[PDB]
Amino acid sequence: LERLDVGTNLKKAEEKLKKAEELLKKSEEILKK
Amino acid sequence: LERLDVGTNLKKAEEKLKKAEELLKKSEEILKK
Amino acid sequence: ISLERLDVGTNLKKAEEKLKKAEELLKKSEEILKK
Amino acid sequence: NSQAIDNLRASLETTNQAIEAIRQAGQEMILAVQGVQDYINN
Amino acid sequence: NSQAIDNLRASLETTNQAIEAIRQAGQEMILAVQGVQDYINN
Amino acid sequence: NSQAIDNLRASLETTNQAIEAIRQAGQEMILAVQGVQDYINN
Repeated sequence: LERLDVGTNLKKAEEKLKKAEELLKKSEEILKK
Repeated sequence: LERLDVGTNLKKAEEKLKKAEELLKKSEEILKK
Repeated sequence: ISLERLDVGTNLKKAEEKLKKAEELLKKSEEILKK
Repeated sequence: NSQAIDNLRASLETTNQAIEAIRQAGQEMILAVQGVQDYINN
Repeated sequence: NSQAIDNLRASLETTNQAIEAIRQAGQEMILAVQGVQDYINN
Repeated sequence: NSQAIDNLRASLETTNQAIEAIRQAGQEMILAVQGVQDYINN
């Protein structure tokens, strides 16, 4: 029974949004200081 | 047969993009001043 | 019952176009800051 | 530096244009996924 | 001009809030596509 | 304030990198939805 798996795309998307969260927190911290 | 319903996620995504639209409008009109 | 193929190409083509537009605008933003 | 201020204004306006394009792409992705759901169900 | 600087800071903090909203939209789109996959394989 | 201008430049540079990451996340979402469409059609 073959199956649908777009997991490698969704995982890379999740990784990129996690990286974007860290960069935004860093941007905010640069302005505050 | 089951109905597919990812409406809650798509609804939340729509709301967040509408929030971003209002904030980008605000940013553009501060910067213009 | 659908006998036709699924086609959301109109939406995915527009999404691609907007993300490519964004890529080139971000290069331009980077260029302006360097100069 | 007046010119440094001018350069930031020009860059941030361009950055905001990039974010608008990403926001519009997101709206298209939402339409695409709703299209897949409508096809499966209807 | 201190006022041009204040204005740039206000615009950029608001821009950062817009990007965070788009990032959260992207999280919901991932959940939606995983939902479509799980439905299809079920 | 020169330090205020420096902080704007460093912040905007970092904000541009955050936007690029979200744009890349978007490209991956397009590939994921196209993979769902291909699986359904083929």
